[PDB]
Amino acid sequence: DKAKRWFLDNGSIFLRELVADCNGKSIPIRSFSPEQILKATNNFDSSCFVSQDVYYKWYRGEIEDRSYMIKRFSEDEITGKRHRVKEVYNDIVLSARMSNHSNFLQLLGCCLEFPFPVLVFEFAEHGAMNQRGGVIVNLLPWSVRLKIGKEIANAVTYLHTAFPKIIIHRDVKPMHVFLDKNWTAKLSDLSFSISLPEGKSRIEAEWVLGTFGYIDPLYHKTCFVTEYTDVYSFGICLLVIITGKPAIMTISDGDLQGILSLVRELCENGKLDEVIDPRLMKDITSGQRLQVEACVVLALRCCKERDEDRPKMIQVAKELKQIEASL
Amino acid sequence: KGLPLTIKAVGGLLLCKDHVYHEWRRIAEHFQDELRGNTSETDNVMSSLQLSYDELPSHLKSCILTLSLYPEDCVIPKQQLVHGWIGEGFVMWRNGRSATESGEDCFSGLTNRCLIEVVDKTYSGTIITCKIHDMVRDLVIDIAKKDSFSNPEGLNCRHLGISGNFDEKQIKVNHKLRGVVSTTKTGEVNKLNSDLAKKFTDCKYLRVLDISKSIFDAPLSEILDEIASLQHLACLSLSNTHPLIQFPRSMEDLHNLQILDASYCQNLKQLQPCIVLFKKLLVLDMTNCGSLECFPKGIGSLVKLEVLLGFKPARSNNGCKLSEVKNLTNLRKLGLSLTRGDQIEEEELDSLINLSKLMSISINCYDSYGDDLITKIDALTPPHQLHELSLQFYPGKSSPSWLSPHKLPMLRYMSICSGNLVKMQEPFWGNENTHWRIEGLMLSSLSDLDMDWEVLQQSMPYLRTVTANWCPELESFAIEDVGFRGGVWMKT
Amino acid sequence: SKLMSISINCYDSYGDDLITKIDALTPPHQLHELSLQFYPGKSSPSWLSPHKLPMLRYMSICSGNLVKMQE
Amino acid sequence: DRWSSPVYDHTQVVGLEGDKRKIKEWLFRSNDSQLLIMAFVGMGGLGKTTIAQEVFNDKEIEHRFE
Amino acid sequence: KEWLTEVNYLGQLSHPNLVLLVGYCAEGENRLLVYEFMPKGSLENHLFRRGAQPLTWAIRMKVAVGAAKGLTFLHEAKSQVIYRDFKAANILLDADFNAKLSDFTHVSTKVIGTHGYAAPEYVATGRLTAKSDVYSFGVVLLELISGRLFRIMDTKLGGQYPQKGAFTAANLALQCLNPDAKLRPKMSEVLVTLE
Ligand SMILES: Nc1ncnc2c1ncn2[C@H]1C[C@H](O)[C@@H](COP(=O)(O)OP(=O)(O)OP(=O)(O)O)O1
Repeated sequence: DKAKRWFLDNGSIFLRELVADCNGKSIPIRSFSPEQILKATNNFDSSCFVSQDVYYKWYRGEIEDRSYMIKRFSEDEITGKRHRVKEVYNDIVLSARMSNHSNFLQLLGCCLEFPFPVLVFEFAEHGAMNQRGGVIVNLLPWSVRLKIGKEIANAVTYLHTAFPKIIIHRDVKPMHVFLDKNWTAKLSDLSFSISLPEGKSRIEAEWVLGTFGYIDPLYHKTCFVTEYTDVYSFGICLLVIITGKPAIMTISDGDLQGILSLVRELCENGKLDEVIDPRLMKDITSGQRLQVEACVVLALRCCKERDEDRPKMIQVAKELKQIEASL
Repeated sequence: KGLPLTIKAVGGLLLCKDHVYHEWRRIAEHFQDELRGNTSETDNVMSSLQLSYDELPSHLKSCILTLSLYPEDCVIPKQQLVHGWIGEGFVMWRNGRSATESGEDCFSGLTNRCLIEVVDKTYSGTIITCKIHDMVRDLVIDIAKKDSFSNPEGLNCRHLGISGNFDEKQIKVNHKLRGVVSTTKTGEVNKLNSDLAKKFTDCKYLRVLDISKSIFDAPLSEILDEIASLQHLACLSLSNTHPLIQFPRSMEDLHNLQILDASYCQNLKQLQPCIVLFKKLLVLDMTNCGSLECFPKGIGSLVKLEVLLGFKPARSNNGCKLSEVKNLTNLRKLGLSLTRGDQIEEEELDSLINLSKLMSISINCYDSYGDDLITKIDALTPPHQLHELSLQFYPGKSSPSWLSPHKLPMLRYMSICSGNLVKMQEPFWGNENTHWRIEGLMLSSLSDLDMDWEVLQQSMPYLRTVTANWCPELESFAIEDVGFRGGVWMKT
Repeated sequence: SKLMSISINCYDSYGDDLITKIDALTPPHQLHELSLQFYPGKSSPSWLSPHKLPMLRYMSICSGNLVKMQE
Repeated sequence: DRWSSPVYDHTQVVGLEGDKRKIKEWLFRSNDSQLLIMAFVGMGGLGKTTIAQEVFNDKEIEHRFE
Repeated sequence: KEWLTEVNYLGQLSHPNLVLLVGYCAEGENRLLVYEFMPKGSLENHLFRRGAQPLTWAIRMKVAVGAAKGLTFLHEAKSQVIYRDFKAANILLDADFNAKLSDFTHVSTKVIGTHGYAAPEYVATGRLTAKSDVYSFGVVLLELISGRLFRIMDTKLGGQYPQKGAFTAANLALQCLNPDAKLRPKMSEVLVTLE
């Protein structure tokens, strides 16, 4: 049918820019028939849905004796603009290249006869992480939360440091972290990130994008990317991990609660005794308190108003490791 | 570019001019054509490099001559050069040095003359990519301007190399054409149309056909349908092509076919049963080809092959098992990739002890499923001679319980990539009197692996370099950071 | 791009419109010799400057109605 | 015919003093071995004979080697 | 569906410090409008390129008072009408130095205030108030004084100390430009506290 046209065009774009990025030396992608992922997700319209965004939608699914996770790019949103097709293809290429690290969500294959490709990934029994935590019918123990903060710190450092071209995922967010059987965090969704050119840790983009309340207003004013623009979003991430309040919150008045402004005023006035989570107050918190507030002082340190006062991301992950190694 | 000889030659050339702008500008845009006239034979840069050309053996003259077929400063992979040299017959062999090691020592013979320089080198000292200085390059072009090796303009050519994006430029192809190579400058893809690939099959005498970075218009099953007209074809590296799903079924009369490469092509469903009967194969190379039904049956029927990468041992009433690997007494590189538990069989678990001439093993447990695979790996024993092993995704938590100096004494190089590995067992140390005699070690991305440093230094007395770059949990090694970045620990 | 020399022969010139329309003919920045030789204008042609042609080495002016050079 | 000689110009020699220094400290340790042998390996027309001439036309080598 | 609504909001727009409705027709398409001509354009045509005009004394600050007066048409007689695109490219100029204004869910790509015209609470939240509006009008005032007791906001006419608009405008700035939202000014005071 027309499925051959889908195939012979989408994969040519795909192969051309993965040779441009990776020189071919890459990961064992497995191809598919349509019907496997059609009946695996029950023809895209069921309760197997995980979580959405602008371009894409995350489904659960099950192919023969293994459950998988499936990512589809929605047709109407990507066909309304005709120039932002390339964020899809470098999403697939960067998800192929980041799959050899443990704290990511490995690409297991691709079917490419569809809107534009459709991706498949290994299974995570906890879903995506919410504006507070598990999207299961549920409460998360605090040591698990400190561990997953350490893990996606490691993953963001892997983006910044592992290559001669610095990938900067500006959408570091609690909505992209998945959790497996062993509660090991796994980032995904590298569609929004850009590659810096070689040798330069600072270039200007030419538009600014991504999820109010994670912006780095330095980048919202200036419109040039540095690695600190990632550090600020990471800071608000582990703020949401600790407090369990959404980054956009309301109390009856216009829907405006700058959450980090709330945490810094409860720092300077409420004195750190109110950030320990009324669904978690029954924890033992014997020596866990001083490292909760050590993480809070660290998170407020990595969200300061100038990037010179912010730590680099390598350091942030190191001192998180020191925090959990205190006990 | 850096040579004092060419700089002083251009200085002596411009010393006898009147210093006005126009001859300086045209020498800036016509450069090679004057230093090969040598100001009519007075300074002779070309003689000083041609005397280094003129002491090679004749097969090394032929092997160095094929590097006039590449663009300006492209970074040439070793493997494509070695397979071309094996294919169209610049390498002869009788005394066991049959296919790969003769390409290895021809390549080392060229790099030891300081003609070809290396680009990057792995932990194990082996070379993957190489380049040449451009004065050597246009020397080899000017020697190819002789006998019709590489003309590249006009009619009489013996073989041809395609650059990027010849969908529209219509390369002339006569009927001589002993080789057709694809030369890309590390990242481009040769945009090709259908009629050039149809005219490739019109060449009666074509020994080398490697298509490395190309996107075609039609599927390659009907494009290369008339390769029965090809008779004396020796190599095919159909790596990294988009429309390749099934290679054509007219592949029964290709009785020569010394190697067969298709690497990193993710959509290769069926391999035909005609890659059993021709019994004159040397290299079969499917690395990282994901969607693949994991082999035909008679792999152990052909015996004269040396490299078998990406084996994917089949299930019960499927493909081929590991039983016939005992029949393959000539191979020296072997690549396994495992998916679930029933890939291997119980009494085949001793299938890797009788490979006498084996040198290296790569195990790719990437898309692993269950703990049955972890329990069934631990009986696969390599031979007591083994030079390099690279297990790289390995879902187990302990060591595989043969990783000991007792089971393999002569291991020199070793790498461990990503894995769920937590700690090493007690046979891994074995330090009563036996030691590893290991020399190069690599620990790429391990977030669960914990061991010491002085325990390694008292268990591995012959280390030189240990390259670890993602291990956030040791913090005891001598390198600058075992966590986020990496070091090498180049000891004295 | 590869031009070296220009010779201008305004011998049988007629009107001042030619003098006004010459002054926009700009030679390339590489120019080795120029020889304007009858040139009915009175001033310089207003490109004769090191800014418009830096690499001029040789130059001749034959007969002409030229009075003075411009600034 | 091709030949060479220890006679050079020592004015057009563009900087080699780090390599000259390293090779002089290599030659200062000659008594540590029984017979110190050294190799200058490179492609054609690179600076090998010039760095050799730059080494043993120095004064301190003639102080060392007679 | 898109037509009587246009009649509704364009039927209320008649104010002298706006761009007047030169182009209103059938207009079945999107914006292709030419509200015919502007003689001087915006303040980037004079502040940011240095060939058109030098800066003035306390002259253009009363043009900013006129832009504030258009905002006193904007924020007061409204039910909910919020201009939401305050920057120096939107305030315009006539030959008589006349201020003019024009160009009235979840979107990832940020376009509203892509430079220092954005409110910090708006960057943090994304809800756009009329108090984010007075913050953005404050940074408009900051720009028209500055050009992005150290009263060296000018480099051409450095005698504004007796002109007292430096004092009053710095008061309105440093009271307006605080990062909270519950001591926010209002546009009428910004009018009346300099004349
Ligand atoms: N550092 C230098 N400064 C100036 N000229 C240099 C320098 N190095 C080399 N040259 C010039 C000297 C000669 O004109 C030319 C050849 O150098 P030379 O040392 O004779 O080659 P080589 O010894 O590296 O190789 P070969 O002996 O095979 O020619 O280069």
